[PDB]
Amino acid sequence: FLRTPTSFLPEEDQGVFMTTAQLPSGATMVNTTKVLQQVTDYYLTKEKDN
Amino acid sequence: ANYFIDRPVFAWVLAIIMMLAGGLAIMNLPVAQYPQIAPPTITVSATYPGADAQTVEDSVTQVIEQNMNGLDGLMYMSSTSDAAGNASITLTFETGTSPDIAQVQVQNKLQLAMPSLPEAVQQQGISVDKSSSNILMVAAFISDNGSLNQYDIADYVASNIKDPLSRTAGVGSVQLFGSEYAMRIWLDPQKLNKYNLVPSDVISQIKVQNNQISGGQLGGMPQAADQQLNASIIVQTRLQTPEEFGKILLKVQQDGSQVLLRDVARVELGAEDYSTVARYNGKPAAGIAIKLAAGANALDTSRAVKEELNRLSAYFPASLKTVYPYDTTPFIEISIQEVFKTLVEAIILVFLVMYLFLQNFRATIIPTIAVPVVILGTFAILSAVGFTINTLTMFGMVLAIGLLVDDAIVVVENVERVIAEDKLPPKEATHKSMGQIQRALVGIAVVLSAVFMPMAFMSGATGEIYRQFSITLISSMLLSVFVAMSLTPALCATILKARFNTLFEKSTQHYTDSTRSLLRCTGRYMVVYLLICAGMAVLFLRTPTSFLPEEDQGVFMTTAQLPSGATMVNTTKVLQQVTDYYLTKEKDNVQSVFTFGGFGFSGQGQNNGLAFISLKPWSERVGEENSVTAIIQRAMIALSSINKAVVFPFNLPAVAELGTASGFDMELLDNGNLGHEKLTQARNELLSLAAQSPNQVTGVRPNGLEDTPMFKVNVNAAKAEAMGVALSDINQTISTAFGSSYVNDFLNQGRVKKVYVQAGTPFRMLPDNINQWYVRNASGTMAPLSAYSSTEWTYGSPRLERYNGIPSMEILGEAAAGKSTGDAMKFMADLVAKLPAGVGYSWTGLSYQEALSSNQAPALYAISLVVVFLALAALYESWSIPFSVMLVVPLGVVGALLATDLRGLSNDVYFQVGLLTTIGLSAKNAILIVEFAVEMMQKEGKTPIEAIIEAARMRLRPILMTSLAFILGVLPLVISHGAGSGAQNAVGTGVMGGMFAATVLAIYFVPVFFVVVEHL
Amino acid sequence: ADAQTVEDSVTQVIEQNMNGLDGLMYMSSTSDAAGNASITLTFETGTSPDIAQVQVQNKLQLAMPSLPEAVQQQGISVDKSSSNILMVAAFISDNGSLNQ
Amino acid sequence: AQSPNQVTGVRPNGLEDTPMFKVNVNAAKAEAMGVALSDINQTISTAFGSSYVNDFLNQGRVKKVYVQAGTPFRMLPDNINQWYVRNASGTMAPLSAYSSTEWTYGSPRLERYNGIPSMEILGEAAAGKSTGDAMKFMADLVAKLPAGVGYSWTGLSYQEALSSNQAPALYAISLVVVFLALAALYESWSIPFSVMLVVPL
Ligand SMILES: CCCCCCCCCCCCCCCCCCCC(=O)O[C@H](COC(=O)CCCCCCCCCCCCCC)COP(=O)(O)OCCN
Ligand SMILES: CCNc1cc2oc3c/c(=[NH+]\CC)c(C)cc-3c(-c3ccccc3C(=O)OCC)c2cc1C
Repeated sequence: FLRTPTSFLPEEDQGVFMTTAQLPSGATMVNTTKVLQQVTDYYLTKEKDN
Repeated sequence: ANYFIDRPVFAWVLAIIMMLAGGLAIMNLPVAQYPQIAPPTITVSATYPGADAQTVEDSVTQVIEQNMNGLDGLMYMSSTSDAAGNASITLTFETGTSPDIAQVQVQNKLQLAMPSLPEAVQQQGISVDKSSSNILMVAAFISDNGSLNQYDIADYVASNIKDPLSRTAGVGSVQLFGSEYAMRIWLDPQKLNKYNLVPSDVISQIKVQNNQISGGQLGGMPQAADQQLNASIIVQTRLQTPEEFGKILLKVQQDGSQVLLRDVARVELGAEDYSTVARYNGKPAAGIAIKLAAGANALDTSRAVKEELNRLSAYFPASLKTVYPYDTTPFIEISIQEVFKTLVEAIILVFLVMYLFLQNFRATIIPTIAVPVVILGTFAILSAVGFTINTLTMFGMVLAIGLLVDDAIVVVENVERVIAEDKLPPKEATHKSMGQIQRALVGIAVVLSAVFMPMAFMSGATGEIYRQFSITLISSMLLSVFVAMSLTPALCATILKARFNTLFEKSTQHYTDSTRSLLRCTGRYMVVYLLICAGMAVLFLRTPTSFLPEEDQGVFMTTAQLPSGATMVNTTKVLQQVTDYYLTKEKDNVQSVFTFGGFGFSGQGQNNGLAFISLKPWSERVGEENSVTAIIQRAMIALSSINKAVVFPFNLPAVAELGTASGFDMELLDNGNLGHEKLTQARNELLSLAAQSPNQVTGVRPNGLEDTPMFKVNVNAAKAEAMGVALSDINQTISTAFGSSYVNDFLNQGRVKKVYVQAGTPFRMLPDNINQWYVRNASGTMAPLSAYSSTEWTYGSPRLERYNGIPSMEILGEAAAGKSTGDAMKFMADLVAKLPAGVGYSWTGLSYQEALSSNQAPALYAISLVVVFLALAALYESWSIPFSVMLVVPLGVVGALLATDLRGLSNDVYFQVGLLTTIGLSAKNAILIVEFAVEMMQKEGKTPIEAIIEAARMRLRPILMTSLAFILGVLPLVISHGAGSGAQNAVGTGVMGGMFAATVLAIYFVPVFFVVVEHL
Repeated sequence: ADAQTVEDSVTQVIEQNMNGLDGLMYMSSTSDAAGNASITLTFETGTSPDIAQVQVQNKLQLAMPSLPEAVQQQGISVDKSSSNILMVAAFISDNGSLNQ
Repeated sequence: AQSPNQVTGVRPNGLEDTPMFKVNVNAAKAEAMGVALSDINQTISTAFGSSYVNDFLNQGRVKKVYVQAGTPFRMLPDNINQWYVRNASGTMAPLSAYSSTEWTYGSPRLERYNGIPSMEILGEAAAGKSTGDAMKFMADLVAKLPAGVGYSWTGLSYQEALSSNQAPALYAISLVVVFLALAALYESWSIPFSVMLVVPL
């Protein structure tokens, strides 16, 4: 009992997850839009089966 | 029931469950000095800087009052307008109204009516607050020698202490006594005239230059393509230091020189409100009152608050010391200590009584462990029901202790007697004894529940106190009955085994032979009963009625009132005299004096002053010559040589809700359409019409201020407009010069403070100063204000009052030596009817309750008597037998009344609850005797006389044991003369004088009453 | 307004007044460079959200006068709803006639 | 970051410091030449920020009206040189005359927790380790930080800590309750003692 690890509630597969893109300070929306487009392209191309 | 005898382990498990539940409840149960007794009230406060009383009443108070409708449960509302620019509306709601709901309703109404108020009032902000006055501590902060003035300490507290507090567990609110910092700009009329300037120009330049400008963003959206830069733009920020305010540019002259604010004014970090001088033992000070939370532990909260203040004391700048006037934690500790000591003493006395009468250690063992189980279970029941721990609940527990002692004693005594005779083993003897007294126990439980019920179902402030008492008593009695039917029989079946003696035997023989051969002439004793009942009338006619005895709280209050129009110099001198007296001729008793000059109880003004005097702990002041009452009695004589003042000391009420139970409060409404002068003429007809008959009313005085001279400036609009000077400019100049002008906010060390503009002191002191101010024409030429204005002296009220939207006067007075409150109220009514037609009266504060819940206690007690008779009839299976039991209660009440009159006490809530406890216990004894007689009549075929004689002879011993234990258990309450001795004396007197007479009369009167009722 | 300007004028001013609440567990607070103040008070489990909102809006009026006139005009939203998105519904154009 | 076997993906939930543009307006020179400081501030605020003016009707709905400079005129620090302020006599003067510009630094987001400055840090536990081990490791790491900084658990971590703290008291209370129930049900103190010896099994 002393050596077993503790937790609160197990993780689940809820069918949805999130991605955060944080650009260097002072960046404009052009670069943020390009980065988010890269994220969208990766998710829709390399993971189109899921 | 009876089957718990065969299962001792079940009874032990139930007892352990009760003990665990009681411990868990004690671990987490709110504690406080008193519960919520006062009805919920909501206070609405508005500030109009520089406004008069009439101006405030016209602009703010009436507008707020006209929108205070549609509030659920509102009882009444009273409004006050001061000459300092303060409007205060207090709305008192019905008991049981949720304070948060009422506060949000009042806030919504006021906040809808907000646009109708003047912009000066709106800028300050109108504050709506819940008022409970449940102060836990009042911590004051003082400067050692001279390092910090009052405003420095007040600002440091408000900015570095109030926020660390109010987040401590248990703290619900913190209120500050003092004013924080502000940027004071003192104008100079000569310098303003030199540069052709007016206060309006200064205010406008401060608004423009002490401003926050939102620059925007370089880049920002929408943005061009290939945009790679995005930053915030900073244009201007609010000023922070007095030097920055002094460098504000007002104008640039044709020469080219710059005119700055410092060139026309003095900029200084001053105070927002200068109208209060707070001193602690002659040193500048600032205080905070912590008002606790709901469901919080007063002891733990106090410990945490002291720990946090000690931790913050390392961050104090220099010579800043914390002192703690008015700490209520010691009283709550004392109450619990007294309860625990009483329980232990009762247990020891029970042990002595049983091993003086029964002479068996195993017999004495049972109650010693039975009583604490019921005590802990009562704590658990109190927690489950949703009650807290205060003085009233603990007092109810103290009485409950004797209530449980009775049940334990009778159960063990009956088991022991059935063991002693009939040669029965303990188990079957316990079975027989429990079979003899089960129905009696149930009937006693029902009778006591019906007796204690009426106190629960009361209305007003008294209802809550009586509810605490009755709930504690009922829970304790029901749990004691359950324990006596479940755990005590099992202990008797298990633990028990198969000079004074001769004296007690002879006493029993004498008593039983007298009772048997005392039926020769009973009617004489019957008329003796009549005489006794006559006593319970005559005594009841001579009881001085009170509500709650005043206790040695260790603090009291002295009010100093200068005559009229007196500046704060005279008030400060008078309060210095008061504190010097209290610290130089009462240094052995008096520890500290906290003086507030400029603030009183009849309104804020420069001729009012208050003083809070704190006393040394009871362990250091011993004797009657060092008591609170004697101290204030000597202070009354000493603080009367102070001329040009009405210095008057008195004591804090036991509960801040109410005091002066003989006194009364009334609002003399003007009604009709008569003005203030006619109303004050009617009030002057009063205070003389009532003074003409001292035999009923004594201290009829008004709770308000009287008319004072005022300065009137009449501005000639025609001349000003013809010369080219706008009337608005003149009005703004006068208002800003003599009253303050709040401009905007600035940042002091990251905190938002106000900025004020006003004239310097030597320019706003005398009427001639009005001649020093200039106003500018449309062409730019300055001309004196004396050219268009004339000055005059008028008279006007410095404080105006309204009641339910109608002007009032608030006449408060007192009753005679003995005349009752109802007669005083019914005299003041129809004394008002002699006033000029138009006026009327209303009762507020306490009298309102006494005019709304009057014919309730007799109805409740009649219902209780009917229920008790019905329960007795159901138990005895007869309609005449219960009379012999119901005709014994007056014997219980008479002795307590006699003892209370002999000691010289009053009729307090403690006396009433002790009277009820004694009545219930005597009724229990009579019930047991009559039940035994009824059993020996139903079986064994015996006449009523012999049955009642044998029942009395059998039950003499348990009655003696219970009476001795109860009388000796409350004896230390009589002899206690230290801290908190008022309630202790009341309960000791009532119980000791009631129980002895009750048992003495009952043991002899039950047989004759039974025989007489059976005959008829 | 900038982040510091908001944090001083609005955020701290509002935050000083949220003390006397019944079952408060903890309070977070945020000031943004877009001109946003986002005070967030988490109360104990079992507390009535209606009573908590009533108390919060009661104590917000004690700091409302100290707020600027550009923040008092926009209004102060006191929401008792959850802080986590339950469902997101998006709307698009089939051929592309409508812009964003 | 140098302990990937215990915590992975530790990141701050905030924004880093950014450069800021500061415009210093010469009130003395502005008043000497005639223009008002209030007009200068209003012009800058409207041009580079915005100015909500009024409400209007669009397709039967009330919407807002905004006034702002065009996109080309609020992009670069040099754009301030293109704006003019009217003198009290009607003559327009450039805004760059009575003004200077500089670059400073500032935080774009300020966070406070329980009334004091704070920074929110999110993280995850490494493979094999659980959330409790990650929380313990992060507490140990915070214990090695410069004096004056502390840490708190909020959100899911608060509930996790509360549960892990309060479990054993619940175990003991349940054991006592079941012992007492057995003793009451079977009138003997030997059956509960013989039965409670099997709980460890
Ligand atoms: C076998 C053993 C028994 C012997 C035989 C049976 C004899 C039983 C006789 C019946 C006695 C019943 C007495 C309890 C109910 C009446 C007392 C409270 C009534 C009352 O005034 O109502 C409210 C107060 O009650 C409250 O504050 C709510 C709770 C108060 C209930 C009193 C506590 C009972 C404790 C007994 C349980 C344990 C006994 C068995 C183990 C007031 O109205 P409000 O609430 O609006 O006032 C405003 C505050 N909110
Ligand atoms: C150190 C002595 N102990 C006390 C000192 C006090 O000083 C006070 C000074 C004040 N002005 C300073 C600018 C104001 C406005 C209220 C004060 C109260 C007070 C607060 C709430 C409700 C009623 C009162 C109250 O005055 O009644 C007396 C119990 C007060 C109360 C106590 C116990």
